[PDB]
Amino acid sequence: SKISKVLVANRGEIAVRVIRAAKDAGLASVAVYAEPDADAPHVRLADEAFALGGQTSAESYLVFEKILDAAEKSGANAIHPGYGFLSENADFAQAVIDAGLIWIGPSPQSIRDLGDKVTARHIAARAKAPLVPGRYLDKPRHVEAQVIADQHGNVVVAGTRDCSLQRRFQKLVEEAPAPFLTDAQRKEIHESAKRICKEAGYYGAGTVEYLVGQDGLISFLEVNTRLQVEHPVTEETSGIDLVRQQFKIANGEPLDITEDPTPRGHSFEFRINGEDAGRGFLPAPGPVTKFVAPTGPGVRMDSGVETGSVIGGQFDSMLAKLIVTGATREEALERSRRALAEFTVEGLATVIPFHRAVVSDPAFIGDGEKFDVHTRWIETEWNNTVEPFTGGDPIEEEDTVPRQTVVVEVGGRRLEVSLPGDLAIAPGVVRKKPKPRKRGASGDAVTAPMQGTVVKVAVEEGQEVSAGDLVVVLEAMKMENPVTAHKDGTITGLAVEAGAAITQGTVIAEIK
Amino acid sequence: VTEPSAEHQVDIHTTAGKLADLKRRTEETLHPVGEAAVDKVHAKGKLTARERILALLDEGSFVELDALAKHRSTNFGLEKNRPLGDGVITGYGTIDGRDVCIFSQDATVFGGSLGEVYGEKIVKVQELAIKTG
Amino acid sequence: SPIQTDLLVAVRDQGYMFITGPDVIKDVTGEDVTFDELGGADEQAKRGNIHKVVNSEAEAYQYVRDYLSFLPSNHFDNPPIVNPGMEPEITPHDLELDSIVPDADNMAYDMHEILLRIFDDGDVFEIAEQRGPAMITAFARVDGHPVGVIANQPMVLSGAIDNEASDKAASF
Amino acid sequence: DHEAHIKVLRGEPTPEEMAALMAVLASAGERNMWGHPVDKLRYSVFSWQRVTLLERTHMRR
Repeated sequence: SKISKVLVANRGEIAVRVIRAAKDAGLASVAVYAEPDADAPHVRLADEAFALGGQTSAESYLVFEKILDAAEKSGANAIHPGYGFLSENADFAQAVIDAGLIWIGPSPQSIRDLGDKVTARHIAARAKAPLVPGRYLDKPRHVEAQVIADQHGNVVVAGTRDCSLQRRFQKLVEEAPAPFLTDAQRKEIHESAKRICKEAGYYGAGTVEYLVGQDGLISFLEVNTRLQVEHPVTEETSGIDLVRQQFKIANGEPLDITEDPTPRGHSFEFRINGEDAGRGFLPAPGPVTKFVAPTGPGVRMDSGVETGSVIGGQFDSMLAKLIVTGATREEALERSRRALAEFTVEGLATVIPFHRAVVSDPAFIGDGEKFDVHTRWIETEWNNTVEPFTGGDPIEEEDTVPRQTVVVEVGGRRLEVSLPGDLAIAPGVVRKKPKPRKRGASGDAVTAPMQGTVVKVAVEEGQEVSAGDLVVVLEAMKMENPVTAHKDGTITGLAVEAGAAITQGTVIAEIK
Repeated sequence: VTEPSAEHQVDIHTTAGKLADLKRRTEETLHPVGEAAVDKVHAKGKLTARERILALLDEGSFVELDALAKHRSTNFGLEKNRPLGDGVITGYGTIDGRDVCIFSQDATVFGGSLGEVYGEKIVKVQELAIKTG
Repeated sequence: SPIQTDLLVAVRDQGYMFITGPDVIKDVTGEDVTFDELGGADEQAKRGNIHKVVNSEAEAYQYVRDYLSFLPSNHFDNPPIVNPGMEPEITPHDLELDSIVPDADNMAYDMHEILLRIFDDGDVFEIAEQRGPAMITAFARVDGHPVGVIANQPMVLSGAIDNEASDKAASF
Repeated sequence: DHEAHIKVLRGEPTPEEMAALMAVLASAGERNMWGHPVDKLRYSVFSWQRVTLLERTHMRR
C-alpha cells in the first residue's frame, strides 16, 4: 500500500510540521485536537480536523480508541504518531497495524525491544557498539546520530547533533553537526549507529544518542525511535526532508540516498519553551498576546502558537523551535544573535532571554578547538542573570503613573520617548507601591496552588497527617507539583481523585 | 466517539463549555432575525440598531443590557418566534468621555413594534438614566 | 463605649472583653471559665463582637492606618483616591478568571482567587475575617475609588449564609 | 526615587540633542456656593434629596 491520506496525532509544532510535509507529498492530512486545542494552528491547517474530547492529554490524545475512531471516521489510511504520546507505544503501533492502517514508523517489535533497557544493551553488545566501560561521567557532552533506514536494511547516517545544553535532562539548545569532534570520533559514531540499527532490525527514521567523556570516550546512551524534535538542524545542514523520508520509508520504497550526505555549514536550534528562566525554569500557562517571528536570511521558524493563542496548563510548554543556519558555526552564531534579538514573545515567560544570554557566552563559543558546555552546565555553571518575568504588572510606585509614548525627531534622530501623565517639566490622587496580586494560613483547607491534573492522591479519607506530608501531586504542563499538608490534623473532607482536572484555589482536602 | 470540527461543541458540563455557550448566544444576538435581514437593511444603505449605537457612542464604551431578553407573549402563536433582544438594543456608553444611557429600536423585529420586554428594557434604561443623572 | 465604635481591634493574650469577671460568675452561678474562654479576643472575634485580632500594638496601629486609608474623614467629605487608572487593559490576570471556577459543582474554592483579580490590586482589606467565615466583608478599590465588597466564601460552610454572616453583612 | 521620569525608549541623543529635546518639551509644557443650582431646584418638603443632594453639596468639602 501507499499513504493517500494521513492522520496525525500530536499538538502544536510537530502537527503543523507533519501537515506541511503531507501537503508537500500532496497527501491529504487529518488533524485531531483536544478541547483546549480548538484554536491551535494545526486544526486550521489540516485539510480537516476531528474533535477529541476531554481536557487532559490522558483523556484526549492517549486513548487509542479515540484516535482509531477518528482514523475510521476521517478515512485516513495512515497514522503519524508525532513526538509525545504514542511514538514508542508499541501496543498502539500494533493496534494500528491490526487496524490495517499504515504505521508511519518502526515495527512494534523493534519499538518494544529498544524500549527495553536491558534488551537494548544486549543489542548494543551484539552490534559491537562503543559501550562506556564499567564508570560515571562528570562533564559529559551529549552527541547523537540521525539515522535513516528502509525496510530493506539500507541505513544512512544523515548527520550528527550536539544536544548538550540541557536542564532536567530536557534539551534547550542543540546544534549540528556535532562540533569539535575528531574524524575518528565521527567515523566511530556513524559506524556505531548503522550497526545498532541493523542489529536491532530497525527501519524508519530514528536517532542513536551517545555521551562523549572529557577524554573523548564515546558511549552509546539510547536509541529514540521517532523523528526527534531536533531533526530540523539535520534537515538544514544535510538538506534532507526527514519527514518525507519517513513517508518514502513507510511506502516501503528503498532509500534514495546511497551514501551519508556531506553536511553543508552549521545550524543551531533553540527551543522556545513557555518557561521562566529567571525563576527555576518553571513552565507557566498564559496568553500569547504578541508573537513576532525572527525572519530573513538563514532563519527558519517551526511554531505551534500564534498571536492570540492560549497555553493551558495541560500540555508541554514548547511554544516554538527557532532554527538558524550559516556557512560556519561562527556565522551561525552571529545569525542566531540577530534572530534572538529580533524575537519578541509577550504575555507569558519564555526562555528567549536565556537563549540570548547563552549564544554570547565564552563557555559555549569555545576556544575554537573545544568548548566547556556539558549536560549539567546550565544547572551548575551558567550564572543565571535572567530576572523573573513580570510582564506589565505595576510593581513600584512610579509604575502606577499612566505614560504616553511619543516619537520625537531631534536633529533628524528618531528618538522614542515616554512621557509621564503628570510630569512637572488628578486633584487628590495618591501614588503608592501597589500590592502584588497574591494572598500576601491557619485555615483548614488544603488548596491547589495552580491549575493542573491530579496525577496522584497520597492521603485517604480520615487519615491523620503532619505538616509537610504529601497530600497530592498535580501534573501541570507535564511537571510534577507535590502539594503537602500545611498543618497537623485529620483529613476530614476530600474532593479530589486521580485523573481529575483541577483549577487553582480548588479545595483539595480539609485538615482538622 | 469523535466528531468533525463542524459538529463538535465543548462539553456544557464544563466551565469552558458554559463560556463557549455564552459566546454562541452572544453571536446569535448580533443577527437575531438572521443575517438576511441585516443584508436587506444594508442594501438600503441604513445602519442596524446596533451599528447606530456603536457609531454614536465612543468606541468600545458601550455596555449592553438585557441582550438575551426574549418576549413571553403566547397570543396568536408569537411563542413560535421569540427573537433575542425583543427588538430593542439598550445600554450605556460614553460620548466624548461623558457617560450617557442609550436605547435603539430595531425595525427588523416585528417592525420595531413595542411589546412587553421591549418596553421593560426601555423602562430600565430610563430608570438608570434618572438615578445616575 | 467600645461596642458603639465602628471598628474594634484587640490584642491576643492582652485584650479581653467581658461584662462580668470569671470570679463574679463563679460566685453567682458556679460556672467556671477562663479569661480566654469568656473574654478572649479570638472568642470575641468568633462571636463577632470584635472585628480584628492582632499579635501586637504596632500591628493594631497599622491595621488602623489601613482601615482609615479607605474612608473619608466624615459623612460629608470624599475618600482618598489611590493609584487610579492602573492597568487600563485586559491583563493575563483577568484572563485567568476564565478557568477559576471548578468544573464540578460540588468543588469548593477560595473566593480570594477571584477577589484578588477583579479589583485594582491585591489590597482587599478584610474586616471581621473570623466572624461568620462563610462571608467576606472587605474594602477594595475600583479605578482607585474605595468600595465595600461582600462576597460568599465557598471554601467555608459551602458559602451558606449563617447567622453571623448575615449580621456581618448587614452591619458592613 | 519614585518620581515618574521621562524615558528615551529608543536611540541615544548627543548631549546637544538632549538639550534641544528637553528645552522644547519644557517650553511646550475657593468655595463660592452663591446661587449653586442645588439651591435653585424645587424640592418636596419630604424629598430625600434634601439630605443626599442638598446637604451633601453645601456641607461637602
